[PDB]
Amino acid sequence: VAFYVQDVYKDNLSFIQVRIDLGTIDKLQLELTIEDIAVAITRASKLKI
Amino acid sequence: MDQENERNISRLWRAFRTVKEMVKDRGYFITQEEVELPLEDFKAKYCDSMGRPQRKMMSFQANPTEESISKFPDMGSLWVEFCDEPSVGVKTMKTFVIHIQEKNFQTGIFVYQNNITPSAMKLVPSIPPATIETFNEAALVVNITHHELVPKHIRLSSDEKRELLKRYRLKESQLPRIQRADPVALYLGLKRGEVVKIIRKSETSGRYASYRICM
Amino acid sequence: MLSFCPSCNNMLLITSGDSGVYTLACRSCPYEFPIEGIEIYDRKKLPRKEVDDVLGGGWDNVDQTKTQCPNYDTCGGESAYFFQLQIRSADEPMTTFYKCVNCGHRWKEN
Amino acid sequence: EIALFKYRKARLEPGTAIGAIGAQSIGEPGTQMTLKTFHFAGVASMNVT
Amino acid sequence: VRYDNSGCLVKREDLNKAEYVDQYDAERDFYHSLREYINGKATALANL
Amino acid sequence: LPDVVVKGLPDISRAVINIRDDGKRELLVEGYGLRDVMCTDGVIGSRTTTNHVLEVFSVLGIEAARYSIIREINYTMSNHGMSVDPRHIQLLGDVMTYKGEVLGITRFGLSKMRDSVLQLASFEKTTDHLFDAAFYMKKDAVEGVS
Amino acid sequence: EKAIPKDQRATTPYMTKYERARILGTRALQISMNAPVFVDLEGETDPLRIAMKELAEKKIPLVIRRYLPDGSFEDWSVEELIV
Amino acid sequence: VKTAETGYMSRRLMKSLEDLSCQYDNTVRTSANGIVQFTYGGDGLDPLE
Ligand SMILES: [Zn+2]
Ligand SMILES: [Zn+2]
Repeated sequence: VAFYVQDVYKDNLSFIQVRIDLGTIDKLQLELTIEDIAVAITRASKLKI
Repeated sequence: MDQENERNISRLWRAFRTVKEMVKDRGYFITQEEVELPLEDFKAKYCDSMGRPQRKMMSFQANPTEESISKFPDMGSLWVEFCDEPSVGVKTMKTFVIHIQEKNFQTGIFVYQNNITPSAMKLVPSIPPATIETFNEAALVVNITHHELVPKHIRLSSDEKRELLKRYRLKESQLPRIQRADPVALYLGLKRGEVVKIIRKSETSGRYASYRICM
Repeated sequence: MLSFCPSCNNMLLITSGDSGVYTLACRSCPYEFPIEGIEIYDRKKLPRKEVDDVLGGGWDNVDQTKTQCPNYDTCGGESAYFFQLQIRSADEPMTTFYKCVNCGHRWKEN
Repeated sequence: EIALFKYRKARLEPGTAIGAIGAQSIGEPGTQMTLKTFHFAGVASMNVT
Repeated sequence: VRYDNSGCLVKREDLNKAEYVDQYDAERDFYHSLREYINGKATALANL
Repeated sequence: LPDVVVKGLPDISRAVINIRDDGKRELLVEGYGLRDVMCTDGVIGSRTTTNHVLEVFSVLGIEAARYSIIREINYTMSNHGMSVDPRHIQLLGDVMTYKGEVLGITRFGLSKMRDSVLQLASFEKTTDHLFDAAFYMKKDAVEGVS
Repeated sequence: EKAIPKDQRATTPYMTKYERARILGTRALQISMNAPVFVDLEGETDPLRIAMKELAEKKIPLVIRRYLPDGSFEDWSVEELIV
Repeated sequence: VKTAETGYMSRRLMKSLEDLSCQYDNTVRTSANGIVQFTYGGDGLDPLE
């Protein structure tokens, strides 16, 4: 569902950017939204986020 | 959004319907017009204006049927309750069991949401003439007795068990045992020594009856 | 991040030190690269496969309904291509899928 | 008379070691049942064992 | 005869419901099938 | 991160849409989440089954486990056309679902189904079973065949 | 004691194969221990065939105790069983 | 190579099912006098006959 995953360092911050396209969701008719992907990322145990 | 709200509402509605069927199957008095509650009426009555599900307005009491209290010597009223918290603590479980003891109910059903800690599991047996049963919501989305692979179970009273034992001339320990905490046994709420008659349907032989004893 | 050192050809570890700024420090030799101003990034391009269509041509020679499109910043169309499809259980309302005539952006209702 | 006689003599005789007969009747076809490739109703990759 | 689970008789209006099945039921089933087969033969005569 | 699950069930490896001979469509998945599959909306929760027997047990009770055992053994036997009478299969299913749980036919299952010391000693784990019987002082009634 | 009377018998009146085998075995052993025979042998010198001839017209004096699995036996004379 | 596994399975089955018998009250019981089935197969018919 992601075009890419990348890691960006700011001047004093570090984060990971994920680009989710709504085109693949609409073409597959998955009942998935961006905040759903966010809360699904929160439900990962090994990442400990 | 619709995904976070309507699916949760539908799951809660189907869980409510399954709990209603479960309470009716135990012999308690529930009319057919309550168990066939459609989605629209449930959203109108048991749901908030902004679509949020409230569960403190969902708990209800159930009384025995005249036929059930005729066949079964003693049978009281249940108070089935749905907890609002997603992860129940020891405090709310203690509050629930205190409520059940105070209102003088013979049994109680505590439908939790996600998970219950063992520190709250250890406190459900605390009341001598009353019992507490816990059911997960995902364990209540689909009724298991309506499944094809599960044939009809029918509990038997103490006189019924005694008649069966006299007819087959055998002691209680010789019947094929069934564990409690089995899903069908949990559906029927079977105590130790209670005998359930099963009506199996095989293609070769037709309908034939077997028997089982809890624990 | 797969940056390699220009002195000893080793892996660059980004550290904050104690002042709070991230630097491309190298622990094998004295060398780092502060990231002030322009920012650095490493993108891993995930594969893009051709997955199976589900609504490919699901609105051909179909009736058109009169529904307001949610996107009013692009098109003012009021005629939408709709299709009735049973998606949930038999005891629930029949959902439908319908789209704008101009800007696409398909949406469904239950 | 023939049907009733057949049914009445077709009842299982008491004392029969029916468990032994059943165990053998399940076990011995395993000798003759050679390995053969199987698929579940028109799809090739399901490779049921 | 079909006794209930209580050791009493069963009224002859609700015998076929699925809560009073006894050990003899298959035997009863056999007899019904037997009669049904003879019925077919009788039908095969009558239409002729 | 790109290996995280965002929509679906963790144990379902893959799903294939199949057509039956009458033209109706069914869904075959390869996983262990029986309850999650049969509780999702759109799938009939009364006619969903699986070939695995422990999932059938833990979801739908010991009687459904027995039915699953009988159906699976009969299907495997009839696939090769060996023509085994189903009564033996029913007997085997009643044996494995005797003590309330699917105990199976192994050294860890006979030790639970049967309390005879000598038979369990003669089958497997002679020394351990004999010494445990000596320690626990369990009387053995000579009623079996072994 | 625990004997079911001669009218409340609720076991099949047919004589099973195992009962036949045991009856013939016991009768052949008794004949081989020089017991009298109630059938006119025609030169047969094997106890088992003489026992078979005795069974053929129901002359064996043995009876069968069908122990029900609760401690209550059930008498059946060999001459009464159908076979 | 099928013979070893098939014989092991047959031995396990026969050790498990050696004690069953059909008592004179038409109930299949174990050696310890516990009922497995109330009637053999639901109708008490030997597959032999
Ligand atoms: Zn360096
Ligand atoms: Zn538009």
